[PDB]
Amino acid sequence: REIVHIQAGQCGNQIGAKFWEVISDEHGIDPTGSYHGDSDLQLERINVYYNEATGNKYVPRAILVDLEPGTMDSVRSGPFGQIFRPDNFVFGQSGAGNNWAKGHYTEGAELVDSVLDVVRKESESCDCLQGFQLTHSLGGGTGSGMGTLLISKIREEYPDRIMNTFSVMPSPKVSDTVVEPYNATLSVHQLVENTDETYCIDNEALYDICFRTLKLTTPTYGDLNHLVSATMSGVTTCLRFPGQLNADLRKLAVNMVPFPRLHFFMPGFAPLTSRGSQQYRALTVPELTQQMFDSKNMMAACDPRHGRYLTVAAIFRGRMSMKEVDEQMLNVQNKNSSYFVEWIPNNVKTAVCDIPPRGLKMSATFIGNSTAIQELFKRISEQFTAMFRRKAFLHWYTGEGMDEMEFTEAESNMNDLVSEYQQYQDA
Amino acid sequence: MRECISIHVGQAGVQIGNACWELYCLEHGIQPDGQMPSDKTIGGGDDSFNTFFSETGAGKHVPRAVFVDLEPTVIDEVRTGTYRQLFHPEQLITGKEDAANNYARGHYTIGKEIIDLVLDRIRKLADQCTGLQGFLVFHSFGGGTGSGFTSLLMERLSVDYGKKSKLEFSIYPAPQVSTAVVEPYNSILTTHTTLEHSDCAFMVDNEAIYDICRRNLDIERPTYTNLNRLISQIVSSITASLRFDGALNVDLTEFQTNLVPYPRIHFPLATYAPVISAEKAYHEQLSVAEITNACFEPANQMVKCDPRHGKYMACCLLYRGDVVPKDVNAAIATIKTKRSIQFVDWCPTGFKVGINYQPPTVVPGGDLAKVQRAVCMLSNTTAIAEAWARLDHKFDLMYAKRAFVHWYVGEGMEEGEFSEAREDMAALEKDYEEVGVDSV
Ligand SMILES: Nc1nc2c(ncn2[C@@H]2O[C@H](COP(=O)(O)OP(=O)(O)OP(=O)(O)O)[C@@H](O)[C@H]2O)c(=O)[nH]1
Ligand SMILES: Nc1nc2c(ncn2[C@@H]2O[C@H](COP(=O)(O)OP(=O)(O)O)[C@@H](O)[C@H]2O)c(=O)[nH]1
Ligand SMILES: COC(=O)Nc1nc2ccc(C(=O)c3cccs3)cc2[nH]1
Ligand SMILES: [Ca+2]
Ligand SMILES: [Mg+2]
Ligand SMILES: [Mg+2]
Repeated sequence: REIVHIQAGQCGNQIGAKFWEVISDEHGIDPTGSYHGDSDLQLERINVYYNEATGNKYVPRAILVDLEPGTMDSVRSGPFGQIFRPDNFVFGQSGAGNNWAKGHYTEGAELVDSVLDVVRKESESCDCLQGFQLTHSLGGGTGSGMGTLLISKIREEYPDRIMNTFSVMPSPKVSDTVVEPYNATLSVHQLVENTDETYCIDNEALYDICFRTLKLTTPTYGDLNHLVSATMSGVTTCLRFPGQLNADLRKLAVNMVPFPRLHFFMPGFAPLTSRGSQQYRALTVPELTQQMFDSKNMMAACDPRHGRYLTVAAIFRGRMSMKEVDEQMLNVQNKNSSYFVEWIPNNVKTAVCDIPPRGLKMSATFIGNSTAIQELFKRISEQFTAMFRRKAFLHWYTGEGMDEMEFTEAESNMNDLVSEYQQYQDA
Repeated sequence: MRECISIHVGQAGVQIGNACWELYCLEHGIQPDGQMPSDKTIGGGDDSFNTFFSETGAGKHVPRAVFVDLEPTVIDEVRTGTYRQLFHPEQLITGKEDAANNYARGHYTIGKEIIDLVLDRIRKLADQCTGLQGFLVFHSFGGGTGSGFTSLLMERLSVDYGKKSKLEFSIYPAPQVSTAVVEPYNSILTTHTTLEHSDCAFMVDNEAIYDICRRNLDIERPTYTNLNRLISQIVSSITASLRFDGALNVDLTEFQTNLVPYPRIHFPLATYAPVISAEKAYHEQLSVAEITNACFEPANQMVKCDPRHGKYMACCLLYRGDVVPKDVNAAIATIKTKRSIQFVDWCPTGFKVGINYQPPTVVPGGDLAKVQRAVCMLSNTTAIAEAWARLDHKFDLMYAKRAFVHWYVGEGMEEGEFSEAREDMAALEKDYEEVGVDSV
C-alpha cells in the first residue's frame, strides 16, 4: 500500500522536509536511512512511505521539485537531507517569481515532464500504489502553479489514483508578495477538480496559534512549520501504524467526502506545543477532546460555529482509555449537535493508535469537513477582487500569455464553491 | 548564477559607477588589483558576489560592467585611477566628441557611430553568464549621452535581449550642480523613449542629494564627489540583496513584484537612513526604530516630493546590518499609528521587509559615519509624479517659444518628436493621478 510523496516550491519543500524528519523519527529511521528502533510496530507499515534499499536502508518515496535550487540545496544540507534519493531532486534554475503563470504555463511546463519521469519510476516499483500526496503553498508560483500543473498531469496518467494535498493558504499577516490572492484563487479551482482531499493549512491560523496561544512574539516560518509537520504526522498515523484503522486512502476519502467538490478539510491538533518548550503534564482525555474542537486549535482560521460539520474524523495517539475517549467524543457532539448536519448519520468517527508522537504522552489530531471553510475562500475572494477591480499587478501574468478571462473564470468558480457550501449549511 | 550586468553611460553614469564599484570592492574584500583572499574557489564560483563579479584564472575578480561615454576624459580617469586593474580595457568605451548636452547627438548623430561596438562588448559579458538576470543602467537625464545614447541603448537591448530585465538609476536634473539649460528637453525625451524598455527605474534628484549632504553631513558646497558617495550607498543598499546571502534576505525581484502594479508605474521613491557625520554619530546609537522612522521624513528622500500628500501603492524596507525582525515589526507598528501613511484602496497595506546581515561600509576619507545598521525604503507613491510635473513645466516654458530647439532640429530631429514625447509625459502624469482615485 505505497504512497508517493511530492513536495513543490519553497514552502512545499520546507514543510515536506519537516514531515519526513518527524515520521522518520517515529519509525526509528536515522538520517543515514538505517533503522534503529525498539518496536516491530515501527516497521510493520514502513513500506507505505519508505522504499527498502539493498543494504537495509529505507529511502523515502519522495520527489522534491522546484524551479530554483535555493531551497532544495538547503534540504540536501538539512538534518535528514541525505536520506532522500538524489535522483528524486528535480529542479530548474530560472525560478517562478511568485507567479502562477510561470509555474503553470511557461517555466514549470518546461520542467514538468522530468518530474513525471521520476513519479513513474517510483510508481512502477509499487506493488499497489494507493495514492499521491503533495505539499505546497498556494501563494507563490512553483508550489501553486507548477504543483497544480503536476496534479493535472498525474491525474491524466493515473486517473484512478487518490490525490491528496496539504496546501498552505496565503494571508496578509504572513505574506511575501501582494499577488498571493491571485495565485491562490487560480490554484483553488485546480484543487476543486483534481484532488480527493485538500488540507487547508492557513498561515493566518498558524500565525495566531504561535502568537496568541504559544506566546511566541515573533514567529518564524520554522515555528509555523512545526505545527504543520505535527499535524501531517497525525493525519497519516492511521496509515503508518497498525491499529483500529487500516483503511487505504480511497476508503478514508469515501467516508469523509459526501460531495466531490467539497473536499477541503479543516485540520487541528492537540495539545498545541511550541518547539523546544517541554511541558511535563499530559492532557486528560476531556482536555484533548475539548481543545481539538475549539477554534483556537483549528489551522484554517475559520469559525466552525459559523457552519456545519459534514463529517469529522479524530485520531487519538498514546496509551489511554478509549472508553473515556468514546464518552468525551459523544459528549462534545450531544452538547453541540446543531453544528453537525443531521442528514449524515454518525458522521463523527474516532480511532486510536498506541504510539504517541515524540514529546507527548498523548495527542489528538482533528480532521473536520465543515461548511465553515467557505470563510477561507470568501477571504481570498475579497482580496482577489480588491486588486482585480483595477486589474492591478496583472501585467506579471499577461506577460506570460494569460488573459483576463482566465482570472474572471477563476474568480467565478471560487464564488460557486462558496455558494455550494452555503447550500448544505442551510439544509 | 543570476548575473547582473551594469552599464554606465555618460559622465554622471560613469562617475557614479566608480563610486559604486569601489564601494562593492570594499564590501566584498576585493582589492584594487581584483584579488580577493577570502575567495577559495579560484577562477570561478556561484557565490552571491558572483552576480556582479566574474573571475579570471589568475584570481582577478572583474566587475560585470561596461562604461560608455562619447568623450574620453571621464573614463580616462578610470583607466588611470586607483581601480584601473579592476577593469579589462574593452569594458571602457569612449568616442572623441560628446553630445554637447544634445539628445539628438547622443541618440543619433554621435551615438550611432559607437552603438554597435557597445553592444558587442556587452554581448561578450552576457556570453560569460550562465543565467543572466538583466541589466543595470546608470545615466543622467540631462546629459546628451546620458539621455540620448541611453535610450538608444535601451531600445537596442530590448531587441537583442527580448524581455530580459532592465533597471535604471537615473539622475534627475537640479540647477544647483548643473551648468546646462536644455536638460528639461533631454529629460522628457529619454523618459518617453525609455519608458517601454525599462522595467523599473530609480530616480535620484540631485537637489535631494545636495540638500542631504549640506544638512546631514554639514558639507558647505557639495561636489559630484560628495553626491556620488551618498548615491553609491543607496545603490549598494538596493543591490545588496543580489550580492549577499542570508535567511532573511529578500531578492530585489521580489520587491519589484510589489513595486510595479502597472508597467508604466515603475518609479520607486527611495529614502535612506541614517546619513550622519562622524562628529554627530559619536556616542549616539541609531536604533532600528530611529532609522525606520527617518524613512518617513521627506528630507531623507532621493527625490523631492511629498508622499504625505499622495497615496502609497507599495512600501518596502531594505535593512542592512545589526537588525532583527522583532525590532523591525515594533518600529513599523509605531509608525503606522503616528505617520501620514495612506494606501490606495486596491492594494494591501503591509510593509514588505528585507534584512541583509552584512553591515554598511564607508569609503576611506568619506563624510558618512560608519554605522551598525542602515535602511533603504523603496515605496511606490503617487507623489513621485510631482517630479514629472516640475520637469514638464520647465519643458513647456521653453518649448512654447521653441527655445534651443534649433540645436535638435539641426541634428536631424523634428518638432513632432518633442510634442509626442511631451504627450507621453502628460499621459504619465494622468496615469499617476488615475491610480490614486478610489475604486467604484
Ligand atoms: N549626481 C551626479 N550628477 C552628475 C555627475 N556628473 C554629471 N551630473 C549631472 O548630469 C547632468 C549633465 O549630464 P552629463 O552626465 O554630465 O552629460 P553626459 O551624459 O556626459 O552627456 P554629454 O552632453 O555628451 O556630455 C547635470 O545635471 C549634472 O548635474 C555626477 O558625477 N554625479
Ligand atoms: N507555512 C509556511 N508557509 C510558507 C513557507 N514558505 C513560504 N510560505 C508561504 O508560501 C507563500 C509563498 O510561496 P513559496 O512557497 O515561497 O513560492 P514557491 O517557492 O514559488 O512555490 C507565501 O504565502 C508564504 O507565506 C513555510 O516555510 N511555511
Ligand atoms: C496522506 O493522505 C492522508 O493522510 N489522508 C487521510 N485522510 C484521512 C481521514 C481520516 C483519518 C483518520 O485518522 C480517522 C480517524 C477516525 C476515523 S478516520 C486519516 C486520514 N488521512
Ligand atoms: Ca570564487
Ligand atoms: Mg518564497
Ligand atoms: Mg559628457
